[PDB]
Amino acid sequence: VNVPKTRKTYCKGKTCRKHTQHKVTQYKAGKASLFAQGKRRYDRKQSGFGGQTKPVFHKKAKTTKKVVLRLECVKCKTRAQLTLKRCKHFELG
Amino acid sequence: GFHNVGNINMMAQQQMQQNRIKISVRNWQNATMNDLINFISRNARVAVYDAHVEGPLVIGYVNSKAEAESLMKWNGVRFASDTISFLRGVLLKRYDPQTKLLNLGALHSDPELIQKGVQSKMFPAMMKLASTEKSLIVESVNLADNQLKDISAISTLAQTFPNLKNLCLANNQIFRFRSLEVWKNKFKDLRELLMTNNPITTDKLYRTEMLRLFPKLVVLDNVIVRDEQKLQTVYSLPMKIQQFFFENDALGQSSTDFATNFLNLWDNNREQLLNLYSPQSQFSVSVDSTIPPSTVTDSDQTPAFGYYMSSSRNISKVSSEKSIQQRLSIGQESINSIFKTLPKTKHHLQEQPNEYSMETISYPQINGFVITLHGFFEETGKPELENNKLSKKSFDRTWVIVPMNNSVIIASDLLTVRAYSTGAWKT
Amino acid sequence: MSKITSSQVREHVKELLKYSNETKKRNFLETVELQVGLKNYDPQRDKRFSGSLKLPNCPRPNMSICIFGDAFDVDRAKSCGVDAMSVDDLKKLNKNKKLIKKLSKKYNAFIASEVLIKQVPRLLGPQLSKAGKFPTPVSHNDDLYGKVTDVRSTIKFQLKKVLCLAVAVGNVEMEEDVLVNQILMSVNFFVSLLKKNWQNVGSLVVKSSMGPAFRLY
RNA sequence: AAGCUCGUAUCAGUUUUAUGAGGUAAAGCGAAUGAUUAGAGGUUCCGGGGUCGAAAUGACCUUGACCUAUUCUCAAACUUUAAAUAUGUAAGAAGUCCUUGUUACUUAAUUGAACGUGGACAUUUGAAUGAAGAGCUUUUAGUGGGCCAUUUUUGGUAAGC
RNA sequence: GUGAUUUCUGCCCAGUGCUCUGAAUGUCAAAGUGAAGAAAUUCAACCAAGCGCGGGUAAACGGC
RNA sequence: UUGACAUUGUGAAGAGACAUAGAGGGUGUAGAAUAAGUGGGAGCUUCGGCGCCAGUGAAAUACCACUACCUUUAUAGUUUC
RNA sequence: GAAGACAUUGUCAGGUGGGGAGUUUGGCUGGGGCGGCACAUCUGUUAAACGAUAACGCAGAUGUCCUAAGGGGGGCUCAUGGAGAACAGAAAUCUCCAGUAGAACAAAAGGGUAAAAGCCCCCUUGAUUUUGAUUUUCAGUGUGAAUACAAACCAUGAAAGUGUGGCCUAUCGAUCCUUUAGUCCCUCGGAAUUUGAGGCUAGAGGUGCCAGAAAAGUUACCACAGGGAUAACUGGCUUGUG
Ligand SMILES: [Mg+2]
Ligand SMILES: [Mg+2]
Ligand SMILES: [Mg+2]
Ligand SMILES: [Mg+2]
Ligand SMILES: [Mg+2]
Ligand SMILES: [Mg+2]
Ligand SMILES: [Mg+2]
Ligand SMILES: [Mg+2]
Ligand SMILES: [Mg+2]
Ligand SMILES: [Mg+2]
Ligand SMILES: [Mg+2]
Ligand SMILES: [Mg+2]
Ligand SMILES: [Mg+2]
Ligand SMILES: [Mg+2]
Ligand SMILES: [Mg+2]
Ligand SMILES: [Mg+2]
Ligand SMILES: [Mg+2]
Ligand SMILES: [Mg+2]
Ligand SMILES: [Mg+2]
Ligand SMILES: [Mg+2]
Repeated sequence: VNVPKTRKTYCKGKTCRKHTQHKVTQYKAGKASLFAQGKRRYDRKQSGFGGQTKPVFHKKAKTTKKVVLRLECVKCKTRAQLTLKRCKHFELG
Repeated sequence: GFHNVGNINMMAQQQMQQNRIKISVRNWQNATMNDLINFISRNARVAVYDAHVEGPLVIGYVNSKAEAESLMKWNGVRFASDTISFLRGVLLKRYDPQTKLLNLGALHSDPELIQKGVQSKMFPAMMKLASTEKSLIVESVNLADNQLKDISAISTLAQTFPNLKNLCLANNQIFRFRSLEVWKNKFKDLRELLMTNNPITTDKLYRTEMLRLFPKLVVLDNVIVRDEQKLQTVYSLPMKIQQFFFENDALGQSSTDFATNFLNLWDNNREQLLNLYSPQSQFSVSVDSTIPPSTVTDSDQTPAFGYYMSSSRNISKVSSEKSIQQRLSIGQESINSIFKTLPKTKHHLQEQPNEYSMETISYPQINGFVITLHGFFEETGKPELENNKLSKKSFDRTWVIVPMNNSVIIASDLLTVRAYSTGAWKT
Repeated sequence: MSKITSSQVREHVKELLKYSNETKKRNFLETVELQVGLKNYDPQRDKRFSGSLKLPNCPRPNMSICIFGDAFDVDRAKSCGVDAMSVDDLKKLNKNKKLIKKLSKKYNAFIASEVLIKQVPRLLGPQLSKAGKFPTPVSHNDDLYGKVTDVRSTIKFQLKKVLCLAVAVGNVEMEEDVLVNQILMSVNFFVSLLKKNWQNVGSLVVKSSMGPAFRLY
């Protein structure tokens, strides 16, 4: 699918509150090790004797993924997110 | 679409840079060019290496895998337009200027052309070569038994050799007339044709359709199908024309003198129209909208004189009375108005005095003399009064001057805009 | 790199503009280029990244772009007063194989017709892209003078087998603050183009085309 | 099972009158859809792919494309008409009519829309028959293997399949 | 492992094993090293055996 | 089985990695030639000194332009083995 | 005598380790297994003229595709046949007449559509923000999909109008855990500043066994708790003639 990298939509910033122009990028993610409560809990549960202690998922069925767009306002610098359907090829031409 | 299948790629020129820049001192005893080409190809032709011998006992120009493998094998084993320059010369030799014609028969039995191993498109382009020769003049053609049942390769010869007069094409092998059917008004000035021992000449129509194929034929296969003694006076003019004539020779001399004087004065400055014309000497001016046949040589397509149409006192051009009355000429003031109405143009008569053609006569009603000259009038400058300017345009003055002891005084002052082409003076 | 308080580049640009024409008033060859060498990246192991980051500021006015096109863009190129080419001319150019390797040197670039550029791929054969002169297309309704201005002001960062990419980023003529803006734009484009957004860039140098000993970056 | 609020309600495994919806039986195909089945060639009218190939004047393969100059033939996944049986709603007081109050909705408006004040209309208050009181709430048991008969049907020659 | 005597026990090290008088970073943990940071930390280089590459072995399993 | 730390004390030689500085390497058939390097680079120097335009080349040269490493050195140190 | 700060011994770390330990080894089903998915869905039929209705019944589809193939406006008419026009020959381009759709509308099938929902152009981003109500499956829970308003901001058009993705019927996903967007937001509890962490509102990362465990065989050496198996009787068949 093709989506242009510019789009005029509504933004809910306190200064704008109207239809403004945004530019479009795609969303990605990160992670954290000596920070997050789940990781700090899992490591202590994992230490010692006993084995694995949590499930491990290996029965993947989907082959594609939904795509999320991040929109940044050119006059406000207030981002917004918008999800699309499942597609196999995506670009921002 | 365009030039697409030129074949500048697909292993011919690209991806030919897989060379290896190593120490280059390969095993090399004797690998030179002539013995290499002989030991490679003794039954066919081949394609050689980039730069491979054994003169210096070093070789690294085997830029491919099979190239390097064959080089290592012979290392480990001991071993040891362009035809136009002749075609146009043959055609110029065939166009002997004495006989004023070229013969194009039996070319498939001439060793200068049989061993050259090449015919239809060759003759259809040889028509273009003979038209672009322009200095090996050939009027008639001799191409009997040209191994064609049709007339495809001789179709453009009618357009390329438009000075055809005769043709001998006997022992033909044609069995139709539709290949010759395109020759109406094409090589129609030719006066001799016979292609006998054939199903195109032994038919019934050979006397009823050959005259249509060549209307201007003064002969028909060693005979006469038309009154050739009277055709020179009936199908053409009876007498010639005169590019300059008058009632008398001195009358033509004085008429050409006053005409060239008036044209030179109108070229330099026509501000003295009031001093050239009297109180009674009036004028007229008009323009020629429609034009002649399109095949007229160097002919103006349309009268691009759009800054002179309002003051044109032409009868059948405009439909009104008061409009032609205002556009028509009074005395000296409106004469100067018509003189500065159009675009000032230096007389192109001194270049072509021939194409500047002038007739003349007298006027018995006023003891005057008239002269109708016609030449070109190319206008660099125009009228300063407020597609717009002129083009290649001619002019014609039909003056009637009555002389005296001092000078001559005009009576009629005509202006005619026209469409410029060649003149009826030349031969 | 992440930007580093560009007053050092400001003093370097001032020293370069006092080197050119204030200690050697040479003939008009103003081109203050920025050379950038990257560090800690393998050419074969990493992806060969490239982009073009066209700043409208111009420094190379004398350029050669033999506009190859059809008839309408040939008349448009004759209007814009630039060296054009014809279809039979390009056919002869692909006929003579040695003429292409010379016409790639007598020109400085190229600008093609969105009606004949999908053929320069094969008709005008190789070594044009090896000399980095693949023509950029121009449409049937875009401005030819504007496209020539853009093809004279369009800079391109491409990753070769060497880590020493240099670009004619500015001229030594004038406009210190506009030159500072150009240096900021080039540094931003290189830092965003590299894999690590700050760490990979090592060497930055200014040189006003005269082998000047004033980099200070 | 415990009851609670009330006292003949406005309710019904039913009929009548009025008014909707349906596409099965039957008709009809021949009025447009009228079919699987074994169906002969016509190559640069198509060609699906599969194997090689320092690649393209590129070789090696076979289902099939398209029935070509064949119709009668009939349908649970075809249509023009169209039952019987079964099915939704209505048959008034929470109604009708007259008059004129509210509104930030609506109209060009003094128009409407919704909800009202005041007044008139009980021997039948708007078809039949019945009505063992009507309405409402809380809490909890067992069960969650079924089978047989007439009629209408689907798959298997067919069965107590 | 085979199973008195007599007679015959061919060819393959390729697959899986077992092995090593072979090359050198390809993968490469804790500890130690360096950089940025106010610091917790983050990033980077280096990196043992083993694995991988290379050689041996069938009266090893197999294969013909 | 392999590494680290501890047990754990006393000596001496060698071979290596990191910064500072110096010039060396850009030889295949060709083209004078010592070009697989990266874009500036057309005008600078009594010096024409190569250029572009000459040509061979895939890449052409002045101002030696930037990364270099690859074969090379010299300094003290950090650490290794 | 030999060896020597090396072995040895202690702690952590990386390999190797059925020698040993513990555990597991889906469901439907003319018995299991193989096959298939009738395990989550869609169209026609079975299905007997409201709705509902089974079978490892039948004929097929789904895990996609699209910045236009979404939205608004304007102009036009499609498949096909016939008669004509140089090369022209089943079939190339032009002209007229007939043409209720026999064409097209991404994909299965069914329905719908002619100054259009089809074809060709012009402008665009309503495939936007905030949250309630309703329909289908239904316990009238969740998930998916859809309908009609309200309060904003926009598009298109002269305008009335239309537009909350695809003409309609399918095209998809909890808790816990990560991550992102937004709130001059709340907390770190003796008091502050800055990192770090935790919360609130709204999305993505996925469970196809699709209301969602993390999982290989063999037993004839076998074990336990239970449930089922035995003459032919068609509610009436069997014998000589495709
Ligand atoms: Mg542990
Ligand atoms: Mg029937
Ligand atoms: Mg009342
Ligand atoms: Mg129960
Ligand atoms: Mg039970
Ligand atoms: Mg082996
Ligand atoms: Mg580590
Ligand atoms: Mg190792
Ligand atoms: Mg020790
Ligand atoms: Mg084990
Ligand atoms: Mg076990
Ligand atoms: Mg089972
Ligand atoms: Mg079974
Ligand atoms: Mg029904
Ligand atoms: Mg649509
Ligand atoms: Mg729902
Ligand atoms: Mg989720
Ligand atoms: Mg389940
Ligand atoms: Mg389930
Ligand atoms: Mg048992």
